[PDB]
Formats: sequence, C-alpha cells, structure tokens
Amino acid sequence: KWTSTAIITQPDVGQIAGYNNAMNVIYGQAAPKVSDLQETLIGRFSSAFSALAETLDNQEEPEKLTIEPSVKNQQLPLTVSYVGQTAEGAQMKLAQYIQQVDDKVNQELEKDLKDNIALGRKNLQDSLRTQEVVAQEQKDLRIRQIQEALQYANQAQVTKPQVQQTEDVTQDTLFLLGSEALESMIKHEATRPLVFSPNYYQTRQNLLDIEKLKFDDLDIHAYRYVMKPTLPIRR
Amino acid sequence: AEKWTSTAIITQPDVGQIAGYNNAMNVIYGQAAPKVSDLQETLIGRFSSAFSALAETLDNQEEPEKLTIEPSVKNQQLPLTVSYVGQTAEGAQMKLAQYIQQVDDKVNQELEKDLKDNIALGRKNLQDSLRTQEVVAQEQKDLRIRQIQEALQYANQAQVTKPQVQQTEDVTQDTLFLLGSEALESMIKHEATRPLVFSPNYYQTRQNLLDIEKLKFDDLDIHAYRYVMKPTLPIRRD
Amino acid sequence: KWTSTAIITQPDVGQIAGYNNAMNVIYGQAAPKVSDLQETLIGRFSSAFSALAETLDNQKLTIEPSVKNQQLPLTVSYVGQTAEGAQMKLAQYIQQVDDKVNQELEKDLKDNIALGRKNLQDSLRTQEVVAQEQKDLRIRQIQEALQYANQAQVTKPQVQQTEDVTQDTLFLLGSEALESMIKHEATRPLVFSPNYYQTRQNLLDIEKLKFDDLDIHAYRYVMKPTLPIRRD
Ligand SMILES: [Mg+2]
Ligand SMILES: [Mg+2]
Repeated sequence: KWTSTAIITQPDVGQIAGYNNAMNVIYGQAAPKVSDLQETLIGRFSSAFSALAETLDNQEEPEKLTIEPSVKNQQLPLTVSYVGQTAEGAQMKLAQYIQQVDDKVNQELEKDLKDNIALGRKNLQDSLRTQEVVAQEQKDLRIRQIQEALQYANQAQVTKPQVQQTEDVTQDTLFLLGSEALESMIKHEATRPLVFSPNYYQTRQNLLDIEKLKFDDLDIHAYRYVMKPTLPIRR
Repeated sequence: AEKWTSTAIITQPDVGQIAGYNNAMNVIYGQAAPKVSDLQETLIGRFSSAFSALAETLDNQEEPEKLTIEPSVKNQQLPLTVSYVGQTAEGAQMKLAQYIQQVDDKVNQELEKDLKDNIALGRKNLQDSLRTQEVVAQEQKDLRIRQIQEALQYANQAQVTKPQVQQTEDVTQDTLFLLGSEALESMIKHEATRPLVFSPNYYQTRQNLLDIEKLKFDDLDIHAYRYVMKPTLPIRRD
Repeated sequence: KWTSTAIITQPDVGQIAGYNNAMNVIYGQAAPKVSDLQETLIGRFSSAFSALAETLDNQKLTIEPSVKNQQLPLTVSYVGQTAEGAQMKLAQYIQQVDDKVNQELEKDLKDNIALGRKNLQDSLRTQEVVAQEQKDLRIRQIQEALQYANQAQVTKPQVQQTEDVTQDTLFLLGSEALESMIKHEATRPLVFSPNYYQTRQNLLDIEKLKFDDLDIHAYRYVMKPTLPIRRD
C-alpha cells in the first residue's frame, strides 16, 4: 500500500476576484468580506471532500481518503491523503479525487450564485417598490393640499392670481394663485409623472448590471494547492 | 462487534433553501435584519442544538443509544458529521434518517413560533414609529392653526379682509395676516381637512407595516440544514 | 455520584421582546440589533454561570459548548448525591444565575432610562428657553416698529412682498396690526421645530417603560436538567 499526501487551503484573492466582483454587483455595501468568501468556498470544498472520504470507505473494496488540519492550533491549511495500490496510482488517484470534488463544488457554486442573484434582484425590486409608493404618496399629498387651497380661494373669492406664480408656494399661500389656476393644478399634478430621487435611477441601473452577470465569465476555484500530491512511500 | 454505524454529513442550509425566511426577516426588520450568512449559522445552530438534546436523551436510557454529532474536519465549524450505531445496517440507516427528520420537524415547529414572535416585535416597532410621526405632524399642524387664529385677530383690527400681497414666498406669524381675514377664517373653518405633512420615512414605514401582514408561515419553504451526504448503508460492522 | 445535564442557548426573540422594546424606545435607530441582544444576554449568562462554578469549585458545576467548535448551544452539568437531587440542584443553579443576570440588566436598564430621561428633558428645556427668548426678541422688535409706524403715520399694511418684511422692516405692517400683536402677545404661540415634538414624544414613551410588565430570560432551554438513570 502507498500513501500520497497534499496540502490544500482557501483560494487566493486573485482566484476569487471575479466571484468577489459578482457579490459586489449583487449586494453592494452588504457584500461579504473577501475573507468570508474564501472561508465559505473552502468550507464547501472540505464538505464535499468529507462526503467522498466517507463514501470511499463504505465500499466492498474500501479506499482510505483523509482530511485534517496541517497545523495544530490553526483551521487552515488542510492535509489530504490517499492510500493507493501503486505509487503512480496513489498520487494520480489523490489528484483525480481533489479535481472531482472541485468539479462538484463548481456545480454547487453555479446554483448558489443563481440564488444570490435572485435575492439581490428581490432586494433591489423591493427598494424600487417602496420608492414608488413614497413618490405616489407625495403626489397625492400635493393634490390634497391644492384641493384645500381651492376651498380657501373660493371663500376669499380669489379667481385670478394675486401672486406672479412663485415656484416656492405653500399650503398657506397656494390660494393666492386663484380658483382658476388651482383647478388646473389639480389636473396637471394628477397626470404629472412620479418624481424620483437619483437613488431610484441608480437602483434601476444596479438591477440591469445584475442581469449582465455570467457564471462562465468567472473561473472560480474552491481551493488552492499549498503542496501538490506527493510521490508515495511504501507503508 | 455486533453493531453497525450509519453516517451522514449535514451543514447550514443553502441561500436558496432559506430565501423565504430571509425575505420575512427583511420585511420585519428592514436595515436591522440579520445578514443572510447570520441566518444560515442560526438555523444550523438550532438544528445541532435539538440534535444534541436528542443524543443526550438517547444515552440516558436503560438501553442507551449512541447518536453522535461532531464537526467533520478537525478545527472546522462546518460541516457536521452525524452518526448512529444500530443493530443492523438497514436499521442504523433508517434510524439515523428518522432522527434527522425528527430533529428537523421539532426545529421547524420552533421557527414557526419564533417567526410569530418576530412579526409581533416588528409590528410593535413600526406601529410605535408611525404613532410618534403622526403626533409630530399633528402637533406641527396645530401650531400653524394657532398661528392663523392669532393672525386673524391682527387682520380684524387692521380691517384686512382681502389678501394684501402680490408675491409671497412663505408666511410667518407676523406676515400671515396679509392673507386677509376672509382667507384666514377659511383656513380655521377647514382646519380638520388640512392634510398632515410627513417625511418619506413615514410612507416607507406605513408600507412596511402592510407587508408584515402579508407574511405567511406555511408559504416559507424553510429547513434548518442541508445534506452533504445522506445516511450511509454500512457494508461492514464496527 | 449522579450527573444531571441540561442544554442551554441564547434566548428567543419572544423571550426578550420586552428588553429589546425598551432599548428601541431609549435609543431608536441607535438601538442594538435584536440578534446582538441575544448574543450579549447569553454571553452574560455563561460568564455568571462560570463565576458560580468557580465559587462552587471553592466549596461539580460545568459549562462547555455542546458541539466541539460551535459557540452555541452550551451543555451545563451538576454532579449530585442522587439523580433527583442532581436534577433539582442544576435547575436551581440555572434559575439562580438567571435571577442575577436579570437583576444586573434591570439595574442597567434603569441607568439607561435615567440618562436618556436626563438628556431629553435638558433638550426640551434648552429649546423652550430659546423659543421664549426668540418670541420676546420679536415682541421688543414689534414694540420698536410700532414707535416708527406711529411717527411715519403707517397705520394700514404697506407690504406688496412678504419677502420685504424682516426683523428690521416690521413697521411695514399696520401700526394697527403691530398694536394687535403686542395686545395679543400672551397668546402668540411658541415656535418649536419638529425635533421638539419628537423629543417630547420620546420622553413620554421612555416614562411609559414599566418593569411590572417586562420579564426577560438571559437563556433558553434546549434540554431541561436530565434525571440520570445511571451513576457517572
Ligand atoms: Mg393708511
Ligand atoms: Mg412665538
């Protein structure tokens, strides 16, 4: 029997640059810290590796595949080993299993990214919705204010404007525009498109940018090699 | 040894698995909602809590059962290796699968109650916010009406009935009487229908409160864990 | 020697609904997140629990994470003379620690309501003094304005733009109107900003915080103290 060992750890910032750049488009200032993404990716690799190790052992011809921390009081790196029938085999078989686990995690991350895109899209559409509700409630308040001013202008018998149309009118001074013009305003303000702040148009643009994201455009790795599978020794 | 161990590997649920629960928390707390990652940790924390309680109870029997939960890899928090030692291979697998489902059902009942408590807290916080904001809007309106009532005394003495101005920006306690006693009387007479002025936060808060009432517990497809590996059918004894 | 065990974790949102609400009433948008309160309360429970065990070790009582490398839940145990005794002594000690953590928080909350109550009532008093001083300045200005308006023989308003009326051109209003302002000065309302009305409302809400209604737990039971069937 022959033992090949390798040392794996979380992927580099450069390896996850794209994945990190996608999470920033989806969540913005709420995007996970680059270090948190690295921990999640190696967590998912470690998970799938343990499942392979437990399955390889539960066979008619069991295969010993291991995973343990390389350093005593440290979470990472991880030492992964395989026991093969030949020296060529133990080393290749360990390298194949590491690649097999990576391919499974890559399929999992593709699904996870789609779920993250959906949540981000939901958060942005919900933002557009509340902003639309406040724009509509603001428009209705203005109409409501002109309708009350029209009542004052009717009692004060103000038909023609007294004020030379001020862009800064108020609930109190509105009646000075006269019945005539206030009736016209209750029409114009009712058909007036909703007024949004730039944040609305930015949220709109953030939503289009999420649509522009692709999984294929990101070469995402769930691990990094510290040491590649070693040439085995007789054991 | 005449004992068979079935093993399973569990971890925190996927983002997709808890998309509903996370949305509920966002509807209830808004910007104060827990991060999606924090929800995942809490849910798996809750699953392993209930699992550990089952394991401690299964050991405290006339015929003790060994049900174990531990991190799969040393020094890692997740994933978790759950295992059970049965009388047969088919038995150990079914008994572990049943116990995992039993813990999940208990956790699910707990989360249903917790969600109801969360919807109550969120509602009370938003209701308190609208209340406070309505009083300030109403107190602001009453101040203006008392100012108008005062100004009407100044207009009655100066015998100002019709408006005296041809270009107004905004009026103060001093300048209000220039609108004339006729307009001022009209404003007091219709003070009841004068609309309250609120900030956008009020309209947002009011909408958040309606959306909380839209939340359903059965509509959430929530599970507290994810299987990495389902309970194994052991080939050989332990 | 029988060991009774229990599994404890952070309290539920429902369990600390009262504590969280009082923090929200006192701090508003600066209040701690409900999840942060849960972590703090269980942190306080474990620390008081370890403190009790340490004092008990000075003449048995243990606290440790249930699952290796998971901060929560926590496994607590006690070794008693009987299974029935071990169970009751663990339950009593858990309740004892809970009462101590609850008493420390009751006291902390009272300190917080006092400081808040102080800060808000100082804010209202400052604002009331400024509103009254502003009103008095304006009345002095109106009285001075009336003297000029009498001399300039300006009785009816001479204002075509409200923009023309400043604290130095009040005489533009009627001498008739300025007399009316001085005559009805006592009923001229004090002008406060919305912040005053908000502050006042916040003060009433803090004063509505009653300890008679609230009851909070620094922990939740995952598993109650076991009745051990065998010695160990
Ligand atoms: Mg005159
Ligand atoms: Mg005043």
